[PDB]
Amino acid sequence: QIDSEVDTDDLSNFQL
Amino acid sequence: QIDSEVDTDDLSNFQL
Amino acid sequence: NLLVTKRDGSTERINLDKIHRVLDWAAEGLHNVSISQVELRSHIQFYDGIKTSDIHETIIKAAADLISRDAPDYQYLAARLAIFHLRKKAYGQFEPPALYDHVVKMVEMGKYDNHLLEDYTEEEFKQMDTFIDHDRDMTFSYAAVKQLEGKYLVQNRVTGEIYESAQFLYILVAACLFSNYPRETRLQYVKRFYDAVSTFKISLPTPIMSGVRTPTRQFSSCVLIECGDSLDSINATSSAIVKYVSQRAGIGINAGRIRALGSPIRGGEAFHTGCIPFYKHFQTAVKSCSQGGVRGGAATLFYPMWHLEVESLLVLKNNRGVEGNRVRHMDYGVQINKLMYTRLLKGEDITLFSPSDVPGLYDAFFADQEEFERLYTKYEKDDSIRKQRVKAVELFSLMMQERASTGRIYIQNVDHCNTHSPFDPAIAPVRQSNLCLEIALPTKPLNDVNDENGEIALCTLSAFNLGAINNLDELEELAILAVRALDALLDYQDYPIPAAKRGAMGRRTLGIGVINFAYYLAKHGKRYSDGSANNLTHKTFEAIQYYLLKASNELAKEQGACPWFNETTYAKGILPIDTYKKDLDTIANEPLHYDWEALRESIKTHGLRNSTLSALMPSETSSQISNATNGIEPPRGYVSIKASKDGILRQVVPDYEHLHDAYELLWEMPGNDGYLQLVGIMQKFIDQSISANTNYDPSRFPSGKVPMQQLLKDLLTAYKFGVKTLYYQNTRDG
Amino acid sequence: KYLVQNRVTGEIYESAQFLYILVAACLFSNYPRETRLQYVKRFYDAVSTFKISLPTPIMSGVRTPTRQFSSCVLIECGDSLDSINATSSAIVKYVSQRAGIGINAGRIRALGSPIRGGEAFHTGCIPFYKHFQTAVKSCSQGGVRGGAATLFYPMWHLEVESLLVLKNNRGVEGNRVRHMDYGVQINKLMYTRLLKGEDITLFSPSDVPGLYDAFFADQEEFERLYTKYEKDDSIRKQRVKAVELFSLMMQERASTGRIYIQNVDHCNTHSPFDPAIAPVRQSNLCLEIALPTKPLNDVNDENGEIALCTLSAFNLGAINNLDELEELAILAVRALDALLDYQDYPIPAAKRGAMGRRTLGIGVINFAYYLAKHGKRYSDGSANNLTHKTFEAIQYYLLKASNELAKEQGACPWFNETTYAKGILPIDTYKKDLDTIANEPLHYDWEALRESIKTHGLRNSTLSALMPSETSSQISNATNGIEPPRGYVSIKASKDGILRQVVPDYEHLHDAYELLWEMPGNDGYLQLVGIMQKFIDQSISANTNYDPSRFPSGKVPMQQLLKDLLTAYKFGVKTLYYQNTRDG
Amino acid sequence: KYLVQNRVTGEIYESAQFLYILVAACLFSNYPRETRLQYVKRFYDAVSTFKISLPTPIMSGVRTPTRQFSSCVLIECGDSLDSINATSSAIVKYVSQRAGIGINAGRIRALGSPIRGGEAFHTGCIPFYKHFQTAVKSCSQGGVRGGAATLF
Repeated sequence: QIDSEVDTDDLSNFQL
Repeated sequence: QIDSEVDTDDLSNFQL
Repeated sequence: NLLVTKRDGSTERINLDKIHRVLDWAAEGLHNVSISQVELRSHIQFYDGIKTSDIHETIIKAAADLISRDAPDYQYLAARLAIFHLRKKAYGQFEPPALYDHVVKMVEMGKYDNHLLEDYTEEEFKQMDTFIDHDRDMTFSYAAVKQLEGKYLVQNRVTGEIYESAQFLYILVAACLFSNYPRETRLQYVKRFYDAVSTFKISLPTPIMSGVRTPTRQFSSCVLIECGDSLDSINATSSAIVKYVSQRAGIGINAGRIRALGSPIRGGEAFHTGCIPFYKHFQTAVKSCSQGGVRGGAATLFYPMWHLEVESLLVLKNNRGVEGNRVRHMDYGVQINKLMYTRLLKGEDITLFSPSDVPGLYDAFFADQEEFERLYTKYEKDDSIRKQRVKAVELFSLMMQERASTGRIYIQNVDHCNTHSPFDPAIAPVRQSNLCLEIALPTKPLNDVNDENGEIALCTLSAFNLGAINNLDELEELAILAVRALDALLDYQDYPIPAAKRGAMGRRTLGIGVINFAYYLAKHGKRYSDGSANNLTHKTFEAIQYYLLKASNELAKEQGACPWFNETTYAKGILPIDTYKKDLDTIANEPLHYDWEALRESIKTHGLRNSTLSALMPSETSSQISNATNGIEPPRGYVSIKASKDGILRQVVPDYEHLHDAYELLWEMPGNDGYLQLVGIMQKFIDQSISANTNYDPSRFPSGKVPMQQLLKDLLTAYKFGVKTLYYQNTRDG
Repeated sequence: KYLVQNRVTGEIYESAQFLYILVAACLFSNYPRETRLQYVKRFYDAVSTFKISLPTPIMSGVRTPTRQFSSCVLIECGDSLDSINATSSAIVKYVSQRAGIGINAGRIRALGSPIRGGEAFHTGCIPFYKHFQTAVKSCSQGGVRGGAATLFYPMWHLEVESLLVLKNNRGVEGNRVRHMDYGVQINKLMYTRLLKGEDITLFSPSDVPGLYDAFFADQEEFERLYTKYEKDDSIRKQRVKAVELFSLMMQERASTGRIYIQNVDHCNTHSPFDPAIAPVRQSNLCLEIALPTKPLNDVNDENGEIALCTLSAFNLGAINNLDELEELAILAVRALDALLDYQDYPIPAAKRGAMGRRTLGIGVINFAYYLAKHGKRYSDGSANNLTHKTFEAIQYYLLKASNELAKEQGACPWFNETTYAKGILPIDTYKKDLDTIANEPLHYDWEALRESIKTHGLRNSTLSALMPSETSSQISNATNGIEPPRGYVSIKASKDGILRQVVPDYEHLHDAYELLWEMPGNDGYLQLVGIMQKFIDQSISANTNYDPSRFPSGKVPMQQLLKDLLTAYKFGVKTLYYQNTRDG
Repeated sequence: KYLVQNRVTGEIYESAQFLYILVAACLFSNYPRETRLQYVKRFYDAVSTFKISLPTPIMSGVRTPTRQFSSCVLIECGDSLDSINATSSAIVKYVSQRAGIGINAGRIRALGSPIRGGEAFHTGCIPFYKHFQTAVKSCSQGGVRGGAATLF
């Protein structure tokens, strides 16, 4: 199951 | 271990 | 010596030579199978007085027990022995009777509908019988036959007798579905369809294959019901669920409109107490016809991500809460659009509203994104409106952690379901899905079970067997056949609820998909995980949608567009090739090979018989019959296992012998990216949605724990490639 | 455990060849000087080259100052406190000499039976069963470690439902007797009720005159009395569904591996004993011994009969051809017969049984290896004829040896109680269904033998019994008794490290072996057991095996558990011992 | 537990003064006629006016066809299997008549004591103590309910 570690820095680059 | 499902139909054919 | 109890009660000496001859017959054409090996295993179990049917089960199981990757032709040896047995069980001999004599007998016993004899003459049955090739029974695999015997063939539940064989099933399904065709074309269509199904090119759902030809008219396997924010609609919804689950249909329930816990006294109609007590009520409704109260009856319930109660809803199937905080035997679909995702990426907040406090927000969520954004930001201002704030990272994580831990919290991208859709979102928005997340169709709430103004979506399913077709141009005939067969069934079947009949007669919606994709990729030397299949998939699914649309087009010329064709984007000359997620251009460069503009005009002029045509569903049973890999899914392994009261059923993936290396097993995929791109490429052409899975092997991740970072990145990758829905999350056990 | 040594100091005082020569020397020590040292040499040769195996008590003890060599006893309990006490006392005496015990306790009247005046049988079987268990464990350090017994009762005993679950894990403590195994006694009629889906009527043996006796001795009579008593409503009775009763038994058998079965008709219709004089009404610890017993009314009651058995085995792997069995039979039978006079008897009833019937139980070891080197297997029927050939030769030559010995020294006192005395042979009385699964002809002159037995008698009332072997067969590096090897290498823990033993001639036979778990099912094995039982005087320690991973959802179906049970019966299998369920 | 009655049907057949007079009558029944009925009267008086009490086995049994009245026995065990067996047997016999038992078992030699040849006293007292306990409980429904002993 899960590791609830999340970085916003990484996500914010993504183009929807 | 066990599954206690038994059919008589099948057994009744057997010759002792 | 050794004696044998005959079929009657009579006893005669054993004929070991007869047994050998059946086995030799069954083994003809096969490889790496030992007849004498089967004899050794079965004969040692024989006892003086053994009845004849028990000698049969013994040799069948003996052959079955040697099914393996190294000797996969034991699937066929066992199959044929089982077939032979079933002939004897049904006809008292191996040779089936003449078709006419068989149908006459079955009508007598009340096992076939008498309209078959009404609609066709003896001459015509004689003719149909010349279409039949009973040797096609020889092509089933053992697991296939066990499914025929288990759930397709007409039989007695009580006594255990089987009354038909597979080719009668097939010919008579054709016969029934095409029974109103003009005599000029009728038996042509019957022959062609019988050929298509009996040679495994087209697959049909279990309710159809078990039921069409029998006295029933219940064939509807999944329904879609939308609940309005009122006790009357809640009651209606519940009643409609009860009616449908009693016919063993899967249910998609939209319940996102039910106002949240703590909302103003509407006078009488008590919505103070919130969603969950009503959710429990739909669950008992869904389980109203299930023995345990768990075993059978299945539903997926839908709501928006921004519902005021969402934090409570996301954890409804979590193991330990108080009993009144859980509704565990239903799955959920969380509905998301672009703005919600944007909040996540930007590390911002999501504002939670009760749908009853935000005029127009609900409608906009599905129909109009700019309008949604306007109303959403407007209402986040207004402090007179009851609201609640959560961190998007926190909200998404809660959802993703519940998804992972149960595998059964699902996702619907509601913008994608309406920006890329056969429906005008301002007239007929798609605001939910079904049990398995591949059906995308318009619904309307009921205010009473019999409310003529409600709309329930049903779907009518089939699949092309991509492994059974030599080239993509075969899809033209198969599309004609599939679309016409399904369209006839819509008129043929009954509707337990006026709202369901409205949806079906109005939009005549079909959901035709595929099986054997993995095998198809393997034999073209492609894989799921590396992008090597992208172009072939584009090529394949263009051909599917083109020909489906072409078939439905011709049928509209012949018989008329569906009543509500004017509510489709097709009516306005808009095609799937016009509205797809543009990011798809970056991951495939296959050109369109068909004349879509010729088609565009022909659709604008003549319409479509069917408002939707395509939907990629899972298949378990349909694909075991064909010995096909399930839907679009990669095989978990080379041999699958099923328990049964008759022993372990094994099935080897098709052409394991020559393709073992060409296959890419589910757990061999380094990650989900390649698969999700294939799903996206598929979604370019498909009218509805796809039962898309996500998979994670903990042992590929440091400390065996799946990172949320990755769970979210696959979620976003799905969205970027315009994936409408995500179904099961598989986490490997091991 | 063989070599003479000091338990305390750890010194070993002898080596294997002195052990062997001196066992021979002791056993043949009363032979006339003309033949004595011949017999000594021949026997020494047979044992030192592994052709004949002997039990641990004999190999460790014969030549030492002891006279206790009895490794298993059979005691029958009567329905009275005196016999219960006697039984208990006899158990204590025997377990103190580390003998295994078979207790027949099926005659103890059921819970709730009339006040016999004083002798309190109101409270039933279980409190007495517990008493035999403490008796059995009376000489064991933990109260578990050492001392072993199997207790027997009929399937139709009024208390049977309570008895079947005596070793089940969680009941109240007074509802369990966990450190003894049980043998459930069944006959044809009981099975018929199962097949016909009918009822079994449960009676206390004390309420049904003649029913108990008939169960073992006379089936038509049993049926008459049984159906008669099912009528009579004056008799206390209870009804159970045969499917329910059998399932309860089979589920307990499976879950513990240690609820056993005795087909009491087979034990008497196919037997060296006249069931009207000397019925076989029980078995022993390991279910291979089938011998007459009589209750005691006191430990020293001269009129009781306790059966002991006197064991050995032929090593089928050590013999080049079956005609070697003639000499080996002479040697084995004579060695064992001498020991009967040589050893002591702690209980008058045990001495009576031994001197009266002089019963021997000679079996085999290394069967699996023997099959392997003949290129046969257990599971496919490929061994049926070879087994017929093999076990004919064993019984023939054993009978021949015991015959010669009767000429030389006299038939046993109670020979007149054997079916052999009436000229009846094992080849006359076997289960006929056996004809359908083997067609090997008899190769020996059984009619010549028949006359010679009628004229001169047998020194020994029984000769053959197929026992398990653990220790005997490790010495010879032989596969155990008639059993297929669980694997190619066996492991034992010891204070000296891991002991490994590779199956004989693994090098050349690895493929020829059929390992226990390679058998698709029990059918082939059970047919071999049946073919064996055609010739064997007593019974066989027959196992049934199940690998859960061969069955859907890893659960063994009761359907199959019962079908193997019935297959056993059809092929005339007298008893079934352990049920092995694979762990994994 | 005193008055003569039917266990099964539930009927009571006597009353207390017949119980009392007949216990006297039975116990003094061999007295010379000169003194007999004097003793009977005096004893009947003593028990019926509660001056003397008698145990349950006596009061329920004396006058009935039984001759079992022994309510507690004392048995000593020697250091041998024969005596252990005898002891056990005597316990069984007595607990079947619902007598309480005092067992002296202090002579049984201890765990680890030399091989006496055959008679196996290596394993010690406890396995034998368990055997006396099953003996004591040999006539008890549960295997606990009834049958009582103190071991010394």
